[PDB]
Amino acid sequence: FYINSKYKIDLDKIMTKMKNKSVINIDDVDDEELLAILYTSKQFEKILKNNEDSKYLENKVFCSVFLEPSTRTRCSFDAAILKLGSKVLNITDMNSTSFYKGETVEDAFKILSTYVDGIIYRDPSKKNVDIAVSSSSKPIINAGNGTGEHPTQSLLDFYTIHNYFPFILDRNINKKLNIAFVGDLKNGRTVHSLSKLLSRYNVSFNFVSCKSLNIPKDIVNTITYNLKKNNFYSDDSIKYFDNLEEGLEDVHIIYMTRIQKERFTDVDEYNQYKNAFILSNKTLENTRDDTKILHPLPRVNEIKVEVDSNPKSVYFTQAENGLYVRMALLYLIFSSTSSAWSHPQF
Amino acid sequence: FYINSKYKIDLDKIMTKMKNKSVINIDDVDDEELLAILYTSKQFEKILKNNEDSKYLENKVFCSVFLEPSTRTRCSFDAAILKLGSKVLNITDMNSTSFYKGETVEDAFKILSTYVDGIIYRDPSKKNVDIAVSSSSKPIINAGNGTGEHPTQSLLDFYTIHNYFPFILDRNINKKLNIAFVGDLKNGRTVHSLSKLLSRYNVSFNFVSCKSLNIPKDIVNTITYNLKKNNFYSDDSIKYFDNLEEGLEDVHIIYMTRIQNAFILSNKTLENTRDDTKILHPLPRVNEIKVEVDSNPKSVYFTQAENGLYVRMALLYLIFSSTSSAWSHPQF
Amino acid sequence: YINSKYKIDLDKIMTKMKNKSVINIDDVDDEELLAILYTSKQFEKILKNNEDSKYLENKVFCSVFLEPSTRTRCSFDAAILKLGSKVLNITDMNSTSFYKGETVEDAFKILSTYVDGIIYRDPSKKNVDIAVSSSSKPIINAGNGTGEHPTQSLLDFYTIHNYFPFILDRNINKKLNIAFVGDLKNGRTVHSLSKLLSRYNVSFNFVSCKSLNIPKDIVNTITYNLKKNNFYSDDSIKYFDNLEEGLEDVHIIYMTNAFILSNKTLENTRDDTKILHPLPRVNEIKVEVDSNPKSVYFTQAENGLYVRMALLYLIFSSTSHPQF
Ligand SMILES: NCCCc1ccccc1
Ligand SMILES: NCCCc1ccccc1
Ligand SMILES: NCCCc1ccccc1
Ligand code: NA
Repeated sequence: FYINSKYKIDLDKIMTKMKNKSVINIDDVDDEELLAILYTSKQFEKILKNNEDSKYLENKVFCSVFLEPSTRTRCSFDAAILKLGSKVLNITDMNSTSFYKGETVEDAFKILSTYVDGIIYRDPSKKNVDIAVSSSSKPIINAGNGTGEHPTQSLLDFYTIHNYFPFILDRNINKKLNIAFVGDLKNGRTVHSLSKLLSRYNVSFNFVSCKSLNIPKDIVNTITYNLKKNNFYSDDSIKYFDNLEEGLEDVHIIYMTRIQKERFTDVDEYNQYKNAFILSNKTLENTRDDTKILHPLPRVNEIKVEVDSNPKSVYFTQAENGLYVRMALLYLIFSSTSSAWSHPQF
Repeated sequence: FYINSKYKIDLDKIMTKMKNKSVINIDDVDDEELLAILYTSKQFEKILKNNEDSKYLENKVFCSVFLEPSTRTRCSFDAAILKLGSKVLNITDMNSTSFYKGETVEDAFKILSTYVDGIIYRDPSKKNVDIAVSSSSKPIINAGNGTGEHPTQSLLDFYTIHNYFPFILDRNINKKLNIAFVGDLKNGRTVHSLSKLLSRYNVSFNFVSCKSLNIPKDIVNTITYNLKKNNFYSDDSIKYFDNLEEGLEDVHIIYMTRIQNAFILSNKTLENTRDDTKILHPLPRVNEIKVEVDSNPKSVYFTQAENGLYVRMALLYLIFSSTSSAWSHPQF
Repeated sequence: YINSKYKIDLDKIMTKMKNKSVINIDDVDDEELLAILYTSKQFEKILKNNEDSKYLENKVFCSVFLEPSTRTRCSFDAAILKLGSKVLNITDMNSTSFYKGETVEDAFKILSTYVDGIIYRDPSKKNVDIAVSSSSKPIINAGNGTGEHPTQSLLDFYTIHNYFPFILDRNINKKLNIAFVGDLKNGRTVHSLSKLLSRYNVSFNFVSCKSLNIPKDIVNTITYNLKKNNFYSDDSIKYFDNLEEGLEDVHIIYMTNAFILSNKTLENTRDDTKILHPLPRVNEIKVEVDSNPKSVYFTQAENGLYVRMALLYLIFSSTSHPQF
């Protein structure tokens, strides 16, 4: 097994280590696990795009527990399970209060855990996902909590970037990736998580925002510590801009965030913020020719429909890639055992 | 090697044309396709009634999107998918506003379309289903919208009628089917759709209604155009009545509707009908049909609802099958 | 096919259980209870050894839950899916909004044409019986407001039989002593289990604050059933208002404030005592007990998987049996 046809992947060895691992945080994924996820993820991409058998995990039964509406993420996990050939029982359209009708998180996960092979859990509370992990006799995949932990979003963001700039794996001092994060860097937690993971590689960061909504010093410290550990830190590593014109020069990746209306003092600030950072074909004319545009979605006005037609636009391929990356993670974690002949290979 | 009464079906040829067809409107189904749906539909009826292997479409993953409560139709589509051996992901008990959460229908179907092989979509908005079809990289089956497009209801209504009156396929000047539509002909959109399909054959129509609630001239014109194309139109093709005793004489089919005291079906009302008369109702009923009639052999509305399973299985098989061989098709 | 001592004709018992509807624990006779316990154990051992569990593929069920009972719903879904079958779900609706002015008769006459069987939970007693008379397919009652909950009763019994297998023997010399603690008036899981336990050689301690004691209705049924098997005595049914007396010489404690279970309260019970609770608990059992080896309430919940798989297998199969 090979990735970038350069890095050799012992999926037997890496699956033995990943067996029944719970994935709460992007920090629960090390270098060799990230390689295994990217290789396996690509095999699912190529098998599904060629209309081939995808049933690499058949005999499993999951429970999906979504205690807030996040239909896109929920359907993405259901599709991955179902396309792998396994089965799922769904708990949706409930919250914390209505689902845990008094009963403790501990008791609830101790019970449900005896019914199934694993649990997909989305809950705005960060408390609950950690209680779930300590009470469950089965692996949990965090599909998102209010600490901004969303490992599969982070994983799928990375897979998308690696697809166009495979050198980001190399940790080569001469092959640096430059990325701009645009919009609400304070509340865009998908930025926080992806930044942390990108930070493990040779990466420079443009943080494009309007003071009130800047990246937290929290995440800048983590980025800095991680670049220093790999001797990729310089005074050029992290740059700050309040405008696209400067923000978007010499970056391989533009990652747009949600600018939600509920986040300003009024609709005054909002429309003066939205339309400031709105992405046009005009805004993109002075970017690199190889620039790729990511957005975790849903996009509202952040990106005008005209950009969907620009070849540098890949946000929908990004969403699509979530299927392959969730299939890969499930296969690696829940596969009963490993022989080499069993593994997805196109 | 595939026949419906006496007409030979090239199911291979018809499936090549139907592959990844989106079915929004009854008019998306032509003669050859309607025959394929009726043959396939009958095969599933006979396979399920004899407790036989049903799994003619495994390996497929669907999304069902119901943005209004339509539990019976939803369960019917889920049962068809599951009994064919495929799998489905459900989005229900949400509305337009609460599901799209401000995001565009275009974006939503462009994404969901990448997760699955096909989408079942029910939405009161007619706008949304057509946007979904233009934005989706996969086939859509309309499970109902507020334009009164409901192709599988129309298809299942037709399968039920053909089951008792197979001559409706013959387009024989001497073998005419007479049907009475009773109740709210203005708002009963299942009448509108079925009329349009029946209209392609040798059929006479009794439209039995209130005053405020008669069939719209829109539908009468479509019936007339379609009868004229096959030279089955006469001044006796379309008749109007305000009462059952006249409404229900010499009609092979009675099709009752949701009439939200004068258009109530009794055993008494049915004494003046033909012996071979069959009674349809898309359901749910309230008082339009008295529980008495559920015991009358002419009553087939529950077999009709049952037939929804076989017809939705047939349509999913014909659209989503990833096949090459005649031998692989249901042939029990 | 044996339970060590009793030989089971699973072929013969499945022929009689085929397409049986299960509403009430009284719909299950001796032979059927044996088949459910044998089959239940086979699925326990197959799942604990990570073996193929797909003994009922090719079926499609509908699950209709018209009140929140998420644990019970998920338990049934897991059983169906682990058997290899499929299910279509109707949940997070109630009676009013589900039967949108349409009759239960029409609803079940239609839905029953779409699927091989129906799991139905509804607080109304009326509705489950209408559903059974109007359905062309078998119904499993997952709970109604008459306190009929056969699979809870079945799973309670399997749990007890697991530690005290002699409860099957109807041996005058091998008696099981059980204490039911808490709200015996409203705890309908007590009523149903009492009725089933009553068919065997069992003595009952009813521990409550009087206002909430077991209804005379249930005591009469316990007495009729003990008399039919000549296990009734003046010691068959005792009443207490306190644990220290309540919990002496009882093989089973079944929990449903002086009725709160501590490690302290458990010190003067038998060494073989096992603690059941249908769950969810609040304070009736302190988290400290969850660490006591007598504590088996979570194994009990777990056993609901094996027992619902067994019941679905026995009713909907068309037959090679689960073994080993
Ligand atoms: N909150 C928006 C949900 C719409 C959607 C569902 C599944 C996939 C893509 C979009
Ligand atoms: N709100 C009406 C639901 C009744 C019904 C459910 C499923 C199938 C047939 C009828
Ligand atoms: N009383 C809250 C229900 C929580 C639960 C869900 C599924 C399985 C077990 C418990
Ligand atoms: Na499902």
